[PDB]
Amino acid sequence: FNILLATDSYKVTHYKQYPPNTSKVYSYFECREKKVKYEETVFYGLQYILNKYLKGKVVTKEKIQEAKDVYKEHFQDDVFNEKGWNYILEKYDGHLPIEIKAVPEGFVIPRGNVLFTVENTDPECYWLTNWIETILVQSWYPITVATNSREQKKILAKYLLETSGNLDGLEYKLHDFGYRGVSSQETAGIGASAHLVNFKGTDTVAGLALIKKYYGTKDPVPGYSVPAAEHSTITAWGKDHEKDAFEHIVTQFSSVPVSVVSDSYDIYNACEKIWGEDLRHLIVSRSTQAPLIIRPDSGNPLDTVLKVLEILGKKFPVTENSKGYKLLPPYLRVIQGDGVDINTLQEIVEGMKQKMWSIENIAFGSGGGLLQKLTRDLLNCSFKCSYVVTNGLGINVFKDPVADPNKRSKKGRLSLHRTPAGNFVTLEEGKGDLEEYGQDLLHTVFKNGKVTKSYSFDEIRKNAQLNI
Amino acid sequence: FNILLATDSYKVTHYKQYPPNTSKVYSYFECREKKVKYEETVFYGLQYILNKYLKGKVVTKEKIQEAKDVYKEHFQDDVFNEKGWNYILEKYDGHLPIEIKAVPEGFVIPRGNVLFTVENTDPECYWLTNWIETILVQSWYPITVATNSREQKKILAKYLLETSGNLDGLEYKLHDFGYRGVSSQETAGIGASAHLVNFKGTDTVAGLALIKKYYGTKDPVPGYSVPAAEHSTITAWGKDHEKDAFEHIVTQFSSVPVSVVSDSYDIYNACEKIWGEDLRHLIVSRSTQAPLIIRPDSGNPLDTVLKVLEILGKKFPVTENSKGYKLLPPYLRVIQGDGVDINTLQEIVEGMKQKMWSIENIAFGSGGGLLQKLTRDLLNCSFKCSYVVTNGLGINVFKDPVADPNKRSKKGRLSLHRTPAGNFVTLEEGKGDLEEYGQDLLHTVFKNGKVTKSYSFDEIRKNAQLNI
Ligand SMILES: O=C(O)c1ccc[n+]([C@@H]2O[C@H](COP(=O)([O-])O)[C@@H](O)[C@H]2O)c1
Ligand SMILES: O=C(O)c1ccc[n+]([C@@H]2O[C@H](COP(=O)([O-])O)[C@@H](O)[C@H]2O)c1
Ligand SMILES: [Cl-]
Ligand SMILES: [Cl-]
Repeated sequence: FNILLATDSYKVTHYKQYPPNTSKVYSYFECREKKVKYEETVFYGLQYILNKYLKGKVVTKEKIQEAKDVYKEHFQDDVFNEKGWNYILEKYDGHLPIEIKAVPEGFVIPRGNVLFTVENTDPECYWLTNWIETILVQSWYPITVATNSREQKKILAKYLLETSGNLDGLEYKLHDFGYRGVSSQETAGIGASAHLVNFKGTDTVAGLALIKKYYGTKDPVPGYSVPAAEHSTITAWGKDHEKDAFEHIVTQFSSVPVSVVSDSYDIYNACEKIWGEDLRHLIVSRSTQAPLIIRPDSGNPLDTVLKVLEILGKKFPVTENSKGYKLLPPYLRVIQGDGVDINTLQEIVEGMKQKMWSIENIAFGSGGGLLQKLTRDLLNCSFKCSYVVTNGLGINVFKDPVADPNKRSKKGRLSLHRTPAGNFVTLEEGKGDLEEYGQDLLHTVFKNGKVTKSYSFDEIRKNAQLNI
Repeated sequence: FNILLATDSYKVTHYKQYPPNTSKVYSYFECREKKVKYEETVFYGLQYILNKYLKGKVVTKEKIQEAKDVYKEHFQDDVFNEKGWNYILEKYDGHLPIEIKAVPEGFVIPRGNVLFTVENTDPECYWLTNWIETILVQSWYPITVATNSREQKKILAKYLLETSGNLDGLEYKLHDFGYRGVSSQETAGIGASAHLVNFKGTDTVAGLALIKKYYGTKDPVPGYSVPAAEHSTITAWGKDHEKDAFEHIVTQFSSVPVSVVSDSYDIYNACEKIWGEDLRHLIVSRSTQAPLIIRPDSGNPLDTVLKVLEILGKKFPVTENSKGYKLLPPYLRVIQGDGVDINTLQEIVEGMKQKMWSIENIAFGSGGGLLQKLTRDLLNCSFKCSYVVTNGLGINVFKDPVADPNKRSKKGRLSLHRTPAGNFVTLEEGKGDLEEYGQDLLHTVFKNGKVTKSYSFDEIRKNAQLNI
């Protein structure tokens, strides 16, 4: 990895564009307001970026020469700031003279607030603040995964509490199926780690090693899975032998939970005749700690869940819980793992509630909806210069495009505070210095090539908890 | 990287679910037909995956032990196939006994056709075929980027040819702005490389080194950029000094093209009064090889482009080209880099055509729309087992879910052929062996830990050309 080649091309040319006599460039990141509405965001992911990409000796003579050679051909011109990068090499042994202050990871902050700020610590490196905008703005992705996952946890929490009276099992109710559906191995790990801020069930193994290496947990692992079938392990038996596949798999996994995809040919037949009759004797014998989890994987998601439950409720003994909602026997559950995103999740649990089914009966799996079907504009994650020093005077700078007030940016030196009512406010124009609003909640997390404050994954999970 | 830890968790448990005495599992990848329709796909990106993740000694003693320890805790049980992985280590020095056949990279193939196949070459490793599904299915991402980019090139080619009579400059008409808007550094490189299959303009630097390392070009680099401003380099001068910023930047870059974002405060004032009056003498003096490129970045994309052009056409000498379309002087161009995706791209060029503006006048930048706002379900990229051998007998296998005939999969051993009319057909059930359709177009690209056939980036670009 070469940080000199990890920026937007045009940023290579910006050192010639700032005002002369500029000694400081100060920039901030927010999830900009736009006036499920995503009113508050989980701040998560910067610590990964700091350690993987920004800390330590990130400049070498070889990296300078490599960048110089690439850019000469890429621009067909000599515009690369070799002098400025060699300065950092010789002066700071290749450590970035940058200070980053950030809200603690896991903090849940309303839209439109400063979440981190970046500035250069040496006047010669005024150009460096926005060089690393591109790498830092990629924090949008773990922020947005963690936020969208938590918003799904809010939906699940509400309907589970309403239909059952408690939140038992909530942390396993949204399973990460997204490994194949994301754009890269690296995205898999980052996105899966952001989901585990809120939940404990994952098949995206990549997230485990990321958390261990960059954040840490008291527990051996941050997330868990169960054995489960795929269409290959069912269909390989032949169409006429689906029952034999089911019987073999539940017997191989007789003492742990086992998920069995049941829609290879006819999900409703599988539920009513194969599970509900031919193999019923292998299901009602199972432990409460080792249920069969029937997995549909096609059709209209709500219609299929509802029909599957109706089928199973006629072949297995249903109870009515203390809230009036129907409950399958404890050895039998369902996981809907197709078509799940935050919108269909809500439709399904509302539809179950209207048909008097407890959310205890169901868990969800989500892949592309959870980790890939997300963009930087969902929360308007954005990085802008708000303050410069030129000729020794600080000036508050901003954009304010005539045709879109939503893209107006903040002015001056910024700080994040609690309000008297316990909410959040970002103070602009250095007004945090007046000390009317208590302590700035941004802390220095990076300075001159060293990570200066770190959070464990356990702390992040605590910070990101739901009120309830 | 540890490929033992680079699969969906549940696949760790599948070796215990296949039929006993299974010696062969054979699977295939397609962009499934679903009933911009995306009727044909660019096959690109498998060679990256083969070289970075699958080739060579990918199993070691340490990797087996690492995976054993992680899965013990992740499943809270001993289901990991330590013996099977030890077999590969001991028998093949950690090389995967897998054979992959694939259509040549860059090939443009209609939906619903086999693009690559995977099978084990040792009967003990029947479970390995679908272990590596997860990593191989991530090829959906370079396929989809390349396809969606090529579809945008088709739109630009149509309207450029109608409004100018040629395709001059086509390969620079859609510039990759997506580095900050993707989910990771790895995704940035893969996605930018996929865009460079069709175009030459990019600010996602990460794409260059990926191509150099994994594909290769005769030219020094596969893509190019120009100097350009951002809001920080304009607003740092102060709101009242926007003119001074503009003058400085165009004078710093007097003899190469320079793009200057012009909407910090009022795009229309910047065009009409700052560029169109105050600084006009610095624009009309510029060379045809070094235009000013004015960049709006906010507002309704079509409305803003049309109003910017109308303004500029009243302040600068417009000609009428041989097709009857209006054309700015050669020292002045526009780039629309906000809100561009395949849908708005079409809207803008059609709206320009209706107002008699040549597409010569404009280029587009696209970031999230080009590299991030894409999912595996756009082309229904999918990997399924179609053939197994069990007790020495091959059987053709498939899924066929009752509620969604679109998820029906192909049966048996597959091959890809030219039809008598020169189209493509996928033959199922081993019928390619009949030789009624000539030779299979798939080539073995990986066998027993080695890449056996490969393509330069130059060949890929040739294969992906538009008909025109
Ligand atoms: O069942 C599992 O343990 C499992 C783990 C990973 C993926 N899957 C399946 O993979 C598919 C991913 O699709 P998607 O659209 O959510 O990206 C979906 O059918 C899931 O049920 C299933
Ligand atoms: O002008 C450039 O060279 C340039 C290079 C990289 C990114 N950008 C800008 O960054 C923004 C990317 O936003 P998006 O939503 O397309 O991902 C958009 O306003 C672009 O104009 C601009
Ligand atoms: Cl599956
Ligand atoms: Cl910009």
